[PDB]
Amino acid sequence: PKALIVYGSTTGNTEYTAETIARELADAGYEVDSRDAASVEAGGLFEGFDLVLLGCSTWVDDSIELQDDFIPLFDSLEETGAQGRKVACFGCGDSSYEYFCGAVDAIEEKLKNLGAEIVQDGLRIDGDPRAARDDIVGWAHDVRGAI
Ligand SMILES: Cc1cc2nc3c(=O)[nH]c(=O)nc-3n(C[C@H](O)[C@H](O)[C@H](O)COP(=O)(O)O)c2cc1C
Repeated sequence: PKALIVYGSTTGNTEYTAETIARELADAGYEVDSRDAASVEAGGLFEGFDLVLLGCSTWVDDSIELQDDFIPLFDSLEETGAQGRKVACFGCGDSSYEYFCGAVDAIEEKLKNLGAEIVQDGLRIDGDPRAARDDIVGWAHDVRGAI
């Protein structure tokens, strides 16, 4: 199976998380393409992929709390080929904030409105993901199991 991982990361946490999930899928036999949201184009981005994993960090804001590189993709999610696509989301944040990993909720709800199939509840990491390595790996393992 071919998996697409797209992440938006400012300080590297969600990017480390994306790389960790990418290895777990690769060791399990998937063909994985991992991309920074700052370099992709929304149009047909999901075409040909069996599984798509989207991730991003949350930044307190009055209009949109998604990490900046991910906003253009998020605003054009309806052109990516999300209907009937198997997808799962993940993101890093901090539980000291009211909207803890609120970007994950935002992305899940819009993929659900576009007809995607959410295969697992989202991975929400509090603090340094290097300390949650077990949780990332375990989540990646359960996502493969739902495909
Ligand atoms: C100024 C600022 C605002 C933040 N706002 C939130 C927030 O609204 N919700 C949340 O869960 N985390 C928030 N965080 C925590 C960051 O999302 C967290 O540091 C995350 O690991 C950053 O991930 P990244 O390196 O992949 O961009 C905020 C951090 C900073 C510095």
